[PDB]
Amino acid sequence: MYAVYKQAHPPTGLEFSMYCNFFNNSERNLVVAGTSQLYVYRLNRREKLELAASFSFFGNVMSMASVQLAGAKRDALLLSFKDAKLSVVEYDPGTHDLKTLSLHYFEEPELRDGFVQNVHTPRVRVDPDGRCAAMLVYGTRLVVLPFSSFLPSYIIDVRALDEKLLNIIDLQFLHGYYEPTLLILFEPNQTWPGRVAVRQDTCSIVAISLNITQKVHPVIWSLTSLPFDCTQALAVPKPIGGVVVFAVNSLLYLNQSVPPYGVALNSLTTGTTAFPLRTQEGVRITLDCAQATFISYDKMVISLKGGEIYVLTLITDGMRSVRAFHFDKAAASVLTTSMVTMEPGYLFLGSRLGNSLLLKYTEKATYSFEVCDSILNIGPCANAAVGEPAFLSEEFQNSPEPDLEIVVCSGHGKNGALSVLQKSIRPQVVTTFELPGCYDMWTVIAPRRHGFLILSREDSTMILQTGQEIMELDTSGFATQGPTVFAGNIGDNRYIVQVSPLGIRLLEGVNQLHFIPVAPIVQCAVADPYVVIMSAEGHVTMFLLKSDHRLALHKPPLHHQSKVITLCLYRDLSGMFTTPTHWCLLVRENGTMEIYQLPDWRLVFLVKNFPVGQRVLVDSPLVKEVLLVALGSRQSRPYLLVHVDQELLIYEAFPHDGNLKVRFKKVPHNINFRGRVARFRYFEDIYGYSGVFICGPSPHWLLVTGRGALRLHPMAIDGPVDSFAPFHNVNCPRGFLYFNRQGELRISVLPAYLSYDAPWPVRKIPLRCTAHYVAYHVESKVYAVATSTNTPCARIPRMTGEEKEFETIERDERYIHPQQEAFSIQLISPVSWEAIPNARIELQEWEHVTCMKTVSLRSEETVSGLKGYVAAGTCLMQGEEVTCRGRILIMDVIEVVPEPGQPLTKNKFKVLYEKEQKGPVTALCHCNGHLVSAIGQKIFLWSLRASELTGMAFIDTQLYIHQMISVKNFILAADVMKSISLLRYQEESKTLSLVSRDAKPLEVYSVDFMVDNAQLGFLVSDRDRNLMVYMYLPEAKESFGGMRLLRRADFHVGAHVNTFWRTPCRWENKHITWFATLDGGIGLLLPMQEKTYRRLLMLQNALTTMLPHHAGLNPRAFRMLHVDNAVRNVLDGELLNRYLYLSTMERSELAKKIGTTPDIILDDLLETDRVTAHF
Amino acid sequence: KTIDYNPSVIKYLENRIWQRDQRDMRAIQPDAGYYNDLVPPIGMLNNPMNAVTTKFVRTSTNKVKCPVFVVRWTPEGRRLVTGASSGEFTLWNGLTFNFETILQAHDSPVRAMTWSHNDMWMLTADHGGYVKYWQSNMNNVKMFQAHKEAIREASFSPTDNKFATCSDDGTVRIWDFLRCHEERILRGHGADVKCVDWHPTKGLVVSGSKDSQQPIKFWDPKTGQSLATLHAHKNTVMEVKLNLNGNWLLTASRDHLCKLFDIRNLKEELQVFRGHKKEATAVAWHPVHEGLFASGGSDGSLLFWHVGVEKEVGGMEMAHEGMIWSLAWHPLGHILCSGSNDHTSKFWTRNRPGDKMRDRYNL
Repeated sequence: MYAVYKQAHPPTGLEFSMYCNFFNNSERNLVVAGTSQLYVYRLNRREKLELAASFSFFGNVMSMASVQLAGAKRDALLLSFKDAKLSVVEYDPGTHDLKTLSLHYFEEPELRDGFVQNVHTPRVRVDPDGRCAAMLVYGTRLVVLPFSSFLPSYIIDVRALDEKLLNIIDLQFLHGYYEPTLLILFEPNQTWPGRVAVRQDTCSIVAISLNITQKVHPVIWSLTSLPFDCTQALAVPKPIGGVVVFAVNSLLYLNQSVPPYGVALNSLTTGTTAFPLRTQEGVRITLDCAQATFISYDKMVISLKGGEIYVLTLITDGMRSVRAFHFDKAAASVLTTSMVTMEPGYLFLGSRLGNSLLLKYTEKATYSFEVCDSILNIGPCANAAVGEPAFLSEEFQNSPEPDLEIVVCSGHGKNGALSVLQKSIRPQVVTTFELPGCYDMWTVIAPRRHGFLILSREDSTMILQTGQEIMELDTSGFATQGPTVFAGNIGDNRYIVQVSPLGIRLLEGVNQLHFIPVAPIVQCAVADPYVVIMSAEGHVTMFLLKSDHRLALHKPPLHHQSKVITLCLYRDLSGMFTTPTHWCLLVRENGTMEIYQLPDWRLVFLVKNFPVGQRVLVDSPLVKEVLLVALGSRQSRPYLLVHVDQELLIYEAFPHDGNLKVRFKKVPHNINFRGRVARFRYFEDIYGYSGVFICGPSPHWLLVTGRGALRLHPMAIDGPVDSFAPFHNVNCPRGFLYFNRQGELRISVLPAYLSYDAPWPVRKIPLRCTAHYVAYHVESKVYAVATSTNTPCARIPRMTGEEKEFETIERDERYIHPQQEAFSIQLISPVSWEAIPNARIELQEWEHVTCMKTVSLRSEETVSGLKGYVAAGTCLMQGEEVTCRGRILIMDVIEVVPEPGQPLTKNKFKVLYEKEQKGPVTALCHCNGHLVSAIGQKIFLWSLRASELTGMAFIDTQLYIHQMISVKNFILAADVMKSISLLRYQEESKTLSLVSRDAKPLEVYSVDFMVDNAQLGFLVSDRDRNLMVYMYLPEAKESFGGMRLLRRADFHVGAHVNTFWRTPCRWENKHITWFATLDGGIGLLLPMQEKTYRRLLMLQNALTTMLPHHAGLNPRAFRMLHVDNAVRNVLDGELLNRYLYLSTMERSELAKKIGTTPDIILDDLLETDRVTAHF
Repeated sequence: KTIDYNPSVIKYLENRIWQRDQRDMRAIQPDAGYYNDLVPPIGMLNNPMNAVTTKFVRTSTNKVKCPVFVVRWTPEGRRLVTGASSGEFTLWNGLTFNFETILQAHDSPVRAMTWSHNDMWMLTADHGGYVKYWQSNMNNVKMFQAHKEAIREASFSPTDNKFATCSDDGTVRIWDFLRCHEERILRGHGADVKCVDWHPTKGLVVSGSKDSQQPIKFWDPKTGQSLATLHAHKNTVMEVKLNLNGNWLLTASRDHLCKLFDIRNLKEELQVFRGHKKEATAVAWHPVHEGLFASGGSDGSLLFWHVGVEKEVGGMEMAHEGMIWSLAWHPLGHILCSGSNDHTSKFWTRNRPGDKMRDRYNL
């Protein structure tokens, strides 16, 4: 009933891309966009696309274009959304968010022409000259936007124009053309590939000339005779003009004065196309899903299907006409969904499936390709299984929670891969100790490798020597007669400085250089040849290296209006602080922040209310700790990390015009909090990674690589962490070093198999073949993966009534072959993720795997009930004229003696059962040791004997059951169209029954079980980007008696869902039902009580109205059921997360408008973040 | 022979994953080697002609050779039941069309036949006036008499509670389901009424006629009030159907025409459908492709239409012998059936890629 949907992984996989101004007219930016999320990329020089701004939308971007308005200093964006929504937005300076200029709601019942079901996506096009912009609405209406700086739009009825266009394969604006001429591909008589005897070819082109002022539309240059299968059209640029029209088999160039020139590509235009086509020599290929763009003029780079890249050269004569075409075979790449030229020589290849990457091309007319840094992508997650990691250390083995990570079949085709995803970092502990009484810690470098480990007790000071064998130091140096507040290197890892409350001891090694005595000290900062020392009463003293190496006192000239609470120091290796330069940060107790220039001592930056959390700061309670650090390539972008009233809130920095030309922007979180010890501990080069470790009740690794993307990684194993230090040794590599709450020092190294640059730490495992399914086998601890391969088809099965007869395909040598898929079942080892050799079940010639699950049949061999087999249902696709029959394949992993030299070969499949069934096998399950198979319209529940399956009980179900699950003798089933038939198997009598079903027809991807204390929900994802929970309620009267199900919660997720997990709680008995969305991300459903629900439903109705959302959108109407009667009961936890982002000056205003204190809602929201910290 | 929908759906489920839309789909290329790449309707949703069936499969004929009137699919698609003039239900198989069984239902020619919204019941009428309920295992359930004159068309409410039977005495009587109770009679129609369709949401009853003065009457099920009169044809509206979306009224009459009507706007008129050289007497909408429908004829013409195109998409002239009474698509839109006016019944499935249409039909 009552639940909440949270997003754990942000969705990856880019659909759209362009190269326009975003920040300023001076530089250019790659602007890519995926499912409801916008990314802006700069480019540093190897070249590595650096992230600059990431933006989260409450919609599903359906088109994107950019046109630069006159007078503006930037370039706007035109974001097309679902159910006809255009939104002109711009980047904003000042506040770093992106501003919204215009909204245009075009959803009208009289525009859809009676068509309820919307098939066509809205398409935005803009002029090359930047005169007007156009949107194709619903496949019929054209909206024209003339170029406050806007002009009011007008809708063109296309079927009211000439020639009765009636369709829209593609539409572009042409070049030249003082009036903004719009070209339109269409089909007046639409036809279908596979029916070409009665409709040979019908595609046409109308180039319409738009008058803005007169609002009349004359048709010029109609063609009418194009081939039947034309995909996208491309506007040829200005010095040549015209248009190239990609067909599936042919390629055309079209111009208004030149006669039509068109060539065929593969010999398939024999009996289908009567358009006059030549024969392109050399070339042999098909353009059916191709993405292409122009290098400056007369050169076009085409990314085909199969990832292959060609460079088409338009051979130009003296008349600026086209003689012929030239095709060359350049390097192959990722299966793209986009294509963009960047400046001169750089190409971007945006792809949903596969890693979208950056190319470099130079001449060699003929080009060669070099691959720059790619963007990591979790692709279309088809099936994913929850497994257990292998090398978790023995120090952490006694943790009470389960320790588990997920394995995701991502990508498709040549980019097919397994993705091993994981939340919080599990460190490898190589050496542990027990050192009681000491709480602070430091590691300094004494002459790369860390020399001294310095511990501060309450009474004395421990010093440890590192090296070959780490051992406690006994000699003079650091004063062990008291505690030490902080110890750090000065200079460049040459001279060591510690500070006790009494004085500031220098040190060069084993020998103290000199001593300088200074209210009790609390903290000091010694970063970058300047040492600033602060006592408890608010006194501040500064030191400095003076080589003649002796530090002199230079107390800052300050006029204290209130007491200084905390400090920080920072300098600019690659700095934006303009007006290596040193900066002092100082926070007073009145509530202000004051950034100081450090060699002199003048006020540069001033915030009136530094506590609270105001979202964007500008110049002119009880702050604990404040740290400015730089993170990224060459220490480029700085971050402000503060500690205010048990609440972490961190700030970025961005340039904005005698003061600092910077302002600070707040970024969201998932982290919560519940002498002076430092909690914000900056580390450089731990496993090559620079960043911050954040100590507290929930530790979090803060990482920024050269990508520039902020990465927060928790660490939930081994409890809360008191202190931390970077550590580099001989027997320990580049690593780290922390205390436990129970007082155990742990030498540690990060595990090397993961990659922490991604939002979750993930190891991407390339298969170079399409991963369909994956199944963790609990016994013997391996993964079973069904994969494919693309082989050319050569035979055609026929059914003559007596036997099967294959027909050999015999065509010309200039002919492309159809794709036959041969499936095989891999076996992946979690120890090292290489596939296990000599363990592969290869299927038949035409056979396709429809399902793989880990099915626990019952056996009298084990002392438990179950064994946990791997069962695969699979059938043969040989065309519609051949009867489809299937085969149930039950496999078990058996440990054998290993082959010498190969320790991974101890595991191997043994097939218990392989028999061809009577019909197709579509889905498999398990019910108390019974295998539940769905053949045709029947759902047999087999039973496993010694060697064979024996049937017990079936029913007659609906059309094509493709998903089934079951929980304690109750099966749920999922049709393509009838969507639900939940079953029940009585034990004693061998009978299976139908309890209830969804009476409405509905498309279904996959099903799940929402679990509460007593309420068992039936979660369904449904092809329309929704989620819905059906319950079986016989006492209710709006359902019929025990026959009809009722949906109780409706929620429009942005993306498709195939996978479903259940994890326990950490919420007496309610399971979290996880899912990984098909457009990249991973989501949650957490059931709640009604009392906690309606305090937050009053919050969401306040958060929807009173906040300026991105692209002027409605967060309510986006999360309303379908399309884009509804019974909504799922909260938007991505909108409730913007309650945490508000300042607690503004947090209390919404709490008074809904009638509570802000401290209750923070108790309500942060329990959701605490219990969902699995994986 | 066979037409198995299983390799199309599995190819759709493997293409379900990595396809964002239909604009991402790899195009089926017209050769006999691209047979695996066919997906059903619901997959290749735009490009509605798809599934415009004109490939012949089999002519399912009985031994007794009686002319058939109503043919409808079982809603799980397992089997075609067929109503003939001798009151016999001949159940035809759904993939290998050979034979399943012959019932004997009525003592009259079987006129109307409809299945429930769920898989539970099947309403069947006859030329005598009796209305029987039928379980999914084809067991006879309680019977009664609805009309004194032959019942020509039936159809029930958007729930299993209430049906309406129209007959040749001119009355459209609205019935309860469980109690078999005659709720009220819809009189004032002018002459004998031959078609009735309930609205899928709003609760309307739209009736045709043979009378030219009152050809189409919108009715109310809750009251007895005639909602709106809509004279639209010259003579004898044969069939009246409604989309599953509920916006459109499609009408077939004896004046060689089919007309679309918007029930929200009865003053104006949407497009008309010529080309039937004889009367159009069997209109049947397509279940998954809203805005296209099949249309039969009395000379045997089979024509396929689409909303927005002035001409027809494609079809068959003088192919099917005799009349055509009724058509029923499979719950997946791949195969179509028809009740011929002779003593046969022909099955039509979409054209394969790469074949040349050189047979007796089409070309």
